[PDB]
Amino acid sequence: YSFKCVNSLKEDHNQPLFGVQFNWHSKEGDPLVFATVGSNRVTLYECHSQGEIRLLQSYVDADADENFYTCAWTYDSNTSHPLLAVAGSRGIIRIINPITMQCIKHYVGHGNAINELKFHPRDPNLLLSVSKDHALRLWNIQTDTLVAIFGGVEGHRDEVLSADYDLLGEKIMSCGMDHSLKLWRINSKRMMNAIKESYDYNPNKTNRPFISQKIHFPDFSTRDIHRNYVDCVRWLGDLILSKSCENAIVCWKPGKMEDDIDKIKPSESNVTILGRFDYSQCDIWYMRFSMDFWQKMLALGNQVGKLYVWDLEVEDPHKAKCTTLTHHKCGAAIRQTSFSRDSSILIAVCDDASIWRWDRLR
Amino acid sequence: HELFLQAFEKPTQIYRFLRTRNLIAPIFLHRTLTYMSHRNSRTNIKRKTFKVDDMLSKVEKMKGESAHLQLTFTGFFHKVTLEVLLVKVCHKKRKDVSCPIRQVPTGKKQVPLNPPSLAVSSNEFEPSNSHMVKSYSLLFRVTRFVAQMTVFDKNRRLQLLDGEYEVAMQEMQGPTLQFTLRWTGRQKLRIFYQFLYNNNTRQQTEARDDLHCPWCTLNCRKLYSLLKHLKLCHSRFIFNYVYHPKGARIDVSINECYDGSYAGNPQDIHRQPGFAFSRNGPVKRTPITHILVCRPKRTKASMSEFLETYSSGHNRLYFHSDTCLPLRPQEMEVDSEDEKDPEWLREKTITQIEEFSDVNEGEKEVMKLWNLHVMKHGFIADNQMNHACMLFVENYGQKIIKKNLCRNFMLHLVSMHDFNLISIMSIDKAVTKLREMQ
Amino acid sequence: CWRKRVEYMRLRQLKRFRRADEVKSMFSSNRQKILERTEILNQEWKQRRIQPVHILTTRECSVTSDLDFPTQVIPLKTLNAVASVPIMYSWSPLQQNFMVEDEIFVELVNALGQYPSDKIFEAISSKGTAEELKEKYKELECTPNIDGPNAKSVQREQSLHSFHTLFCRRCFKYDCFLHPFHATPNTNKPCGPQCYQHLEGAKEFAAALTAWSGAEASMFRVLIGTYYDNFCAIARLIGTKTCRQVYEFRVKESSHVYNYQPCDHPRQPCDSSCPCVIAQNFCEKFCQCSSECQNRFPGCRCKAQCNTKQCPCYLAVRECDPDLCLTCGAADHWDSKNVSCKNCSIQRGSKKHLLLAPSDVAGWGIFIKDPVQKNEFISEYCGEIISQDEADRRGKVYDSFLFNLNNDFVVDATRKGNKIRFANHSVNPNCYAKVMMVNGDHRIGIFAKRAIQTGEELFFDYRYSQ
Amino acid sequence: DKEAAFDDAVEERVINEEYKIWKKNTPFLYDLVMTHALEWPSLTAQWLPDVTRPEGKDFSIHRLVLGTHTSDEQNHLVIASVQLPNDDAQSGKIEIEIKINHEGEVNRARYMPQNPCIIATKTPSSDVLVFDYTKHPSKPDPSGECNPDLRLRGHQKEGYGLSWNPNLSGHLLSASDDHTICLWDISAVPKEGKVVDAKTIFTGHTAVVEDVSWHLLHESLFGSVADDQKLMIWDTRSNNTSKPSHSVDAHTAEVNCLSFNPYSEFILATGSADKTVALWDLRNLKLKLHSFESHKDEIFQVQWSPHNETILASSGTDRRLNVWDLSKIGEEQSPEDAEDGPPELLFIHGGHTAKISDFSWNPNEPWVICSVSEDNIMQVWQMAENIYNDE
Amino acid sequence: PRPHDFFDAQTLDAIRHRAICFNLSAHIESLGKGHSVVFHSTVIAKRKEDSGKIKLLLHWMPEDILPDVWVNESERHQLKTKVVHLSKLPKDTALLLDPNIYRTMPQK
Repeated sequence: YSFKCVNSLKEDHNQPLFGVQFNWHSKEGDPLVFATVGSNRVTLYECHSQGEIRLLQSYVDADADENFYTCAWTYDSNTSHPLLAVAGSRGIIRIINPITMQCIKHYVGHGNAINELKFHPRDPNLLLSVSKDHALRLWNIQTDTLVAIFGGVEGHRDEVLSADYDLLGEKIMSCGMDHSLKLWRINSKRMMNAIKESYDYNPNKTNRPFISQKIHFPDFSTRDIHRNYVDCVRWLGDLILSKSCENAIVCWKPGKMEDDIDKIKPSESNVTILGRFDYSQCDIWYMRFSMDFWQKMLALGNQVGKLYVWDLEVEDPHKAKCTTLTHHKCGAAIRQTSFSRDSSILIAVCDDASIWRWDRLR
Repeated sequence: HELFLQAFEKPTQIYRFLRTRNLIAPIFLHRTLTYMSHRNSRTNIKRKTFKVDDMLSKVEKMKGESAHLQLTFTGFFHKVTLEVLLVKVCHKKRKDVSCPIRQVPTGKKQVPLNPPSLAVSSNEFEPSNSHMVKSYSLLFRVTRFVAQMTVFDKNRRLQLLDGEYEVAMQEMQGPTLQFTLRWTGRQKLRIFYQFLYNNNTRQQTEARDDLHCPWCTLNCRKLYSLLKHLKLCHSRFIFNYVYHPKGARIDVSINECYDGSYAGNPQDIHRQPGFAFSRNGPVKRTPITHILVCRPKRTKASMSEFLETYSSGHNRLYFHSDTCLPLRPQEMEVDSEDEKDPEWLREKTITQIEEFSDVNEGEKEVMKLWNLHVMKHGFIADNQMNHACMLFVENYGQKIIKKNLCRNFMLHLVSMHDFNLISIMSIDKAVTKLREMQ
Repeated sequence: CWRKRVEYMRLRQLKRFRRADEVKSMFSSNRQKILERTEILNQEWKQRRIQPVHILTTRECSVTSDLDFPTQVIPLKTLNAVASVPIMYSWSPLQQNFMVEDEIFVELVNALGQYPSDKIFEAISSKGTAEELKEKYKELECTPNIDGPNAKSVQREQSLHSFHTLFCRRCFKYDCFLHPFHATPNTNKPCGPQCYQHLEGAKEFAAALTAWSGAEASMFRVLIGTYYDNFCAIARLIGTKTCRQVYEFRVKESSHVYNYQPCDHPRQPCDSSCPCVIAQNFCEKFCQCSSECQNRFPGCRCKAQCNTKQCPCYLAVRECDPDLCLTCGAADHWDSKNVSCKNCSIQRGSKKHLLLAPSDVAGWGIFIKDPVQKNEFISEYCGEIISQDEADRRGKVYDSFLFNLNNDFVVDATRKGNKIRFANHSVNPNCYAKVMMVNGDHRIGIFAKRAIQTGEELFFDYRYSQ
Repeated sequence: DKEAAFDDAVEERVINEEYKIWKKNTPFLYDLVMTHALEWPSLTAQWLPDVTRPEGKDFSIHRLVLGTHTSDEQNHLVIASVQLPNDDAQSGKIEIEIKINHEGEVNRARYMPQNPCIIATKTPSSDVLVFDYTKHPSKPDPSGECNPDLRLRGHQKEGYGLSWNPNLSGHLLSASDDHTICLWDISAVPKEGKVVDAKTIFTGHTAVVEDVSWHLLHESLFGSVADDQKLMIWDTRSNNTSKPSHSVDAHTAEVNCLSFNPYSEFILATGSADKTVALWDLRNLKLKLHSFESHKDEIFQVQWSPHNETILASSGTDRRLNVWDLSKIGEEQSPEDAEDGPPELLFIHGGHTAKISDFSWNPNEPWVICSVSEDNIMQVWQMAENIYNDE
Repeated sequence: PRPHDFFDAQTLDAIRHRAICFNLSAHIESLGKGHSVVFHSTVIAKRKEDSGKIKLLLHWMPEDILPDVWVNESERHQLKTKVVHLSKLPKDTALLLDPNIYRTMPQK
């Protein structure tokens, strides 16, 4: 846990940024490239040696006023082009191809702002959207169709704030303002049938509009872990990591300790907690923590501009001490951090449109 | 001063290009409008005497009322080989995107350096096909300096007279080439536009001429015509008249409610980019009838701007009741995405039934099957119940035989009879049907 | 050293190390599971090739650098335009209303159990008792399926009761939703070789009574309890019995208004103290009142329609009872198509095809697809039927999709309802509301106040609607 | 490439703004505007010659013949009813009465002048179908199998030109893209039989034939226009199935439409691809009497007026329907009046945003024009009175 | 409510770019009174008739809008520049001024 900052950039509009996403879809050897969304613009950069960050691209939306919130990186199987998905307050989800330097798709089917975008780890053509409409949506980005809508009689009731796929792509966790954490399953026959039907829907084939899937009942819901806002959850193997306004990250698992995750009955009413990670100065919400692709370390932003880095090695809830890498320039706040495909560099975003970088030394 | 230019940045650029397009490619003739008729001067006093045969008469009377030319060069005063070609252009056909070109050569001799070479052209060009060719031209190409010279005019009348001429040359004080060619055979008003922004005035101007539309430079005559033109043809603005006694004053404000919506197919708006606005192809449309003008009244001729639609059918894009996705016109058919039995209700019924602990599955299964049946058909009147029962043994009986749950089914029938809803005969017949089917 | 010891430390450390080992093992295993899936994902990644990103070939954006790097300038490609839709919180489809309504001390006492006797009971008390934990030291079914393998003979009460206690007569469903819960259990030729009579003496003994088996006998019991000495029926219904066997077995064993409640008087007239008569509530068909309850309601005898002010079931706000109004036809067409009656529209339910679209005033709007007349029927305002206090609390937290059913309930369409829920507010409306008593429960009918053509909008007035 | 797409996007936004500007200024240029969106676009339109007058009311009734052009659907020949307010106008309703089934798009519809119950249509195939809306149900049978009373066999490819013969009976001419003109005597052998044979075939043209029209006074005179840039005048009695009687190089490009003058026997007009509307006279077809040049693109339909004699209207793919005036040729103009346009241009109608497939005059209500476009927009409109009228 | 206006900032930006370029070249609203274009004359050829006289040619500087004309020697002056109203330009050639002056949208 030893990084040496080598660069620090500042934008021009000085409006806060929210998203950083390394492109993990680059062949080994291709240059490291990442994206960053802000007030109403996006930015595309490449990382170079000696702490050099070279500007590559930037777009802007002038037709209205909106706040972009997140971003997502995938690829197109047909022609091998990179694809970037962005989402903002207007509820529109925009899919853009950097190769053609043009927006290629837009999806508008929500009722409020979008908060998180994630894709299926195996399927590159399933897009998951989390919104302020209390419901989660899942689209097929190829056939221009929806697949399933999560939410309803027994679902979230207030402001779903985040969701996360498991390491394999058949279980999803969701968390919102109503202090509730809910589990959705994708391995059911229902979901694969809907997916397989979604991969074949020609509008010029039948007079019937496509039939979506409504899921009104989660696999397991609870409000006992925290007692306040929960804004970020993460799959760590078969364990769950989550955060609240209680300045402490918690790792736990559903059911009892001996219980498995593929035998949990839907009417479960007991949760086994495992451990806690301590830090300070997280009194406001909307800060996300990130983990490396190899699942070997953890990074988390801070309001006073500091950092907190742990390791997912043999050591775990014991302590792992608390590595803090800080600099004297920006102490505004930090929204999201990101690692490259390997552990080379770590990027963080400060609240005043200032981007940072920390290279990995020994 | 930066603020108001930012404000009027959006309409002004559109209106400039619209000015140009309207002047070159008009929408409507401005002399045909009612409030600008003074622009036109002639009167319809000849649609009573005009006889179409007299057109032939007069036109015929008025309109009723080869050579192998040689050219000799004198030398090219440059500071080198040259040839002369006849280059002509053919009329555009529907097949041919643009006007095609054809060049025919002559192959003359070269010329001395800064001081023989001559040509004798002929009737190779055909004036008969005036329906094919547009115009011809003589060319002086090749470097080591190019020039061109048209020969015939619009109505194929050659203008190149007989004589000796000196023409220049250009690549791809200058090179020159002389030759010779011979055929061988009331007071001004003070209207002050006053632009407004941020609820306070920020600029004024002055058009001392009687008036011109500052965006399009159309010259109408009177003040009422000016207000009429400004208010309608520039709807993106909000003009406003007050009566400044010496002259006239006009104000400006950006319209917060301007119908800038798309006014075409209400399906093209939500189409993935690239597939939006295809144009080429037939598309189903939702019937819509309008009446914009039915019978107007030519009320007075002035004293209105300063002194002081019908509908039908469908004119909107409809949406699915559950996904907030657009609804196709084809899908706008008898399908109504609504029925008596939602799936979440059925699943919740099953889950709530299973929630009980002091009940046996031999009862829970019967309860679930009957509940699903009743929810599926929705019986209301008591007299329906008996028919319900037989329908039930007609419908779910197979499944019950798969479970052999008939004994509890008889018990449920007896309990139903306890509520005065079934008779002995109905119970007996249902039991017979179940036995026979089993 | 009794209170000082309260033993605590030993089991505290025991639980400590046990929990530590359990979490260590679980976490190490979880890491092991992470490894294989991550390896599979990496091997998946190793078979892909993706093009790189290239710098572009009119406002320009700039980015500087605090740590000694020159300012960089790149142009700014403007993005395309996308339409938008009005805000919409989630909802669910509904067609009919949906009613809605120390540990260380335990470780220590267990340890004491593991380990005159009062000396080990008053020590932990100073736990908290020398008797409660003394009691701790001392300390340290349903009727099955008749179809099932295990069962037993039992009286009529058991299974008939299990059925009786979960069947809403008003509803025709088991444990259904919109009806409140209460417990009110309501009460020749010969056969062949082994006919029931089979002799004069057996018939005489049967008349006197009128004055080998297993669990099925209980069923037999209940059957007899409602069949009253059948000749063929009992042996017939039961699997493989014979009438003589049934006879012998019998001989051997014998050796505005509040919601309409039913006027179920045990022994009293429908008139005087009736709970549904102190509030004018007409005693509908579900009363246990006398069959000649004068507080009951007759039916219309009209033939063509009940729409006019002639129908008795139309003046007193009511929808034609499908068991009493036989001439209008509310009972005809059991669940079939169009009925001549016009005051029988809500019961079956005949919604006119509605379409959703962005409104012309605020938010969303609902538009009727086909023309209607001045007093036709369109839809019902469904949702959640809640109590008045909950209505107040929900109104407080929301601050309003609320409506007033009666003086005892409130209809909310905030989370459940149908398409008619939007009906943007106005002062000049196109529709209107009329609360109707259908069958036994209150309902809401949204009629048209005027003529509506193909493609208008409905503006039901909320002002006088609470 | 991308340049073309950007040009199209800019052009579409500009056209939308222009259509809004036109919408604002409707009540200063017309006295009646009626816009309707058909379910499918129509490639034909012709006012039927019968009009009903509902007494004690404020709306007459007229009938129109339309068609459908759709992909992956059924096809119909549509007989529609329209309401127009009377002299003391206010009052609007357009409906589809008869919807018989077709096979392929309706490229042309032309009723028989003698009996308003015969509608011959030209199929995207080679055959010429002849229906009769009376002897058919009021709705298409769900089978979708046509049953045209007759079916006239002929050329080997589709066409766009169909024309009956007034002052006679049963003589229908057709033009196809196989450089031939076909004649049929439907009057003879009048029955429900399915095959009739072409009486004669004319092969004068050497290019795709685009239109053919009989004479309105002379019985045996008809003119043909094709992609050959010529106008070709025939006469049936003379045995000249190949050679014409008058060949005229009309235009420098393709010609698509001819139209004889109802009130004369010498005047005829042409509308060509060279963006000009020429004039001709049968007495000497070598002096182009006049050219009308305002259109920005191809010219497809040129039709005279049923009531007035000097009013000619021509349309094309420039989304305009310029209405001309013969009596105004050569008049002296004021400066600004000259800046606007030539004196002949009396009106320009910019209500359509797509190529105008067809338009037609009303014969029982003067100065009423019905025009359809490829954007499914059909407009029935009448220009303002003060334009053609006077003090 | 506010309809999403059809003129997105993209097409307006393109119009602004083409407008600044065209007005940088064609000089309207600055050297012309908003309703005109100005052309400058260039002498390309000199011609001598057999009888005593000289007729020059003038190739207008912007060119591809106007055709060439034989002009007398004296009349070179007063014809150095020519200002033409927009409505009087040759219609067949006027479409070269801008791509979106006229366009046949239903292409193919």
